[PDB]
Amino acid sequence: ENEDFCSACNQSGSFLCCDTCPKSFHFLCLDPPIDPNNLPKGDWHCNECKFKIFINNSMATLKKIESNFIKQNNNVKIFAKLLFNIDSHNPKQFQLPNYIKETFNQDFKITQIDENSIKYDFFDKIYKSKMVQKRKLFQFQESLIDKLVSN
Amino acid sequence: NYKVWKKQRLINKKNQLYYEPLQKIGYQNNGNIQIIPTTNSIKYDFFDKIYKSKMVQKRKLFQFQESLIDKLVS
Amino acid sequence: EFALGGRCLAFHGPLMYEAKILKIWDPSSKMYTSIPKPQKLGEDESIPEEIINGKCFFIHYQGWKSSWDEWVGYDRIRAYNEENIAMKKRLANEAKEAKKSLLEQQKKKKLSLQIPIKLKSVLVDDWEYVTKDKKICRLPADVTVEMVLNKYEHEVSQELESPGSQSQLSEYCAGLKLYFDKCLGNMLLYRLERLQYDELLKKSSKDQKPLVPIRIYGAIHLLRLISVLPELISSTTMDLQSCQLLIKQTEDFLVWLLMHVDEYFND
Amino acid sequence: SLNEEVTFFEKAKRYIGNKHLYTEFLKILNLY
Ligand SMILES: [Zn+2]
Ligand SMILES: [Zn+2]
Repeated sequence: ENEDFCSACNQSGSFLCCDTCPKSFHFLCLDPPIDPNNLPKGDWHCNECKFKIFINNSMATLKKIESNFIKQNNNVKIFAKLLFNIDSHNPKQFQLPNYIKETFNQDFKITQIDENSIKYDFFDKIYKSKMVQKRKLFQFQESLIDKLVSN
Repeated sequence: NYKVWKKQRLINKKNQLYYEPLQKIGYQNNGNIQIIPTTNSIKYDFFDKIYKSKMVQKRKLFQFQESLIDKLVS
Repeated sequence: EFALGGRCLAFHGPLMYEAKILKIWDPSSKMYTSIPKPQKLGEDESIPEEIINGKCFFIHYQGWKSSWDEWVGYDRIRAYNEENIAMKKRLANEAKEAKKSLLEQQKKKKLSLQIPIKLKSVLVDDWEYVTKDKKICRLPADVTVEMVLNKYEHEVSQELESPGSQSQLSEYCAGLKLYFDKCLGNMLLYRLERLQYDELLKKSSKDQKPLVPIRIYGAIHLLRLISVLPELISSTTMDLQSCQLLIKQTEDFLVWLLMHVDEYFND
Repeated sequence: SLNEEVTFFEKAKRYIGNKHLYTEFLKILNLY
């Protein structure tokens, strides 16, 4: 029901005991700096607890709203999966990475592609092919010019 | 020699997984794809993306021909 | 405190023992005072070098002979006060529990980022300034990541050739900006910065404009986001090719930073 | 010059007619 140490900042201090998860946080070790003596009245669901009761601990609706969320922001599309984990993330102190501290149904998966991506890929690859053949022709012309000059 | 490619056979719905790429551009799919419907900003996004690229190309054209005529004087 | 001839309690293995302070050593003068008058170390007298840089005391254990007399530093010596006497009682109780465990056991016996060294050095010096020092970054944090990503696009896109690759460049810039905004409050914060973030969010509500961490924060917290990115990406289900695209954009953004580190990382 | 380059794809889609033939056309352009 409580933790002796803050699971976010990793030192002991004033805590807020969550209902389900035994981890507790400081008054600043939260996405928002909850103002002490001014904490909203209620059960005090944390971010993990609000993520579980938002999805009602069922996988199908959570994948469907995850796909809906990715559908909304296609401009940040490669990071769109990484925007989701954040919601289910309890903010914590920045612990350094370890290297920083120093000095089968999946085989036949059908790709779901769109028209605009096909357009971008076709344009990209034709421009690549056209200018690699153009630049190699220019390089061969320069090499032949140098060969005729040296001879 | 040569290389061959065959499209994957159709698989029943209980054993066939359709997955949507996160990477939009340059995703090496095996040629086995599915087209999803496209859902105004994207239209103008394509217009500037060709402008910039073609501009860069001109510049790439203009940076190498000057080296060619400056080689003939030597 | 510590006095010549006074009581003291000292370490000896894991336990506390009472002792007399016969000599007081000063590391700066290479000298000690004694009781029956400053003097240096004698021919046969020496102090271990682990403590000789700190203030040492030659001590004599009570109830034990002069062969046990030794030099101890502040690590091994404490003043004779009620706190030290109480923790001496506590460690005596620990030794009693160890003896009881001895009795019990005998009676049972009877029965993919590879960043170069300069980014590592600037990140660990920021770590030293943020942990061992109270000093934090400036309020507007000077050049925001706005600037970095913006120009970075204005140079790389004019170096990039395909329209497809420039789409990935703009896509990676926008995603990095939005991830910075939506993840600075989640991981990219240290001590003495939570209060700064609280001040920022109370200041943002005063002028009715919504808060935003891209422009506010500097480019060094962006590099912090790139540092946490490899461990953060592999936590959940992510592709192979999308992962390779992400580390490739990571690496060429990092080398573009390495072109002019001194623009954003000069003290 | 630029306008035809950006307008080529959806004018090709308009000329194709049926959406299944355009789907196979995009499949061709992807396979290339
Ligand atoms: Zn804390
Ligand atoms: Zn909770």
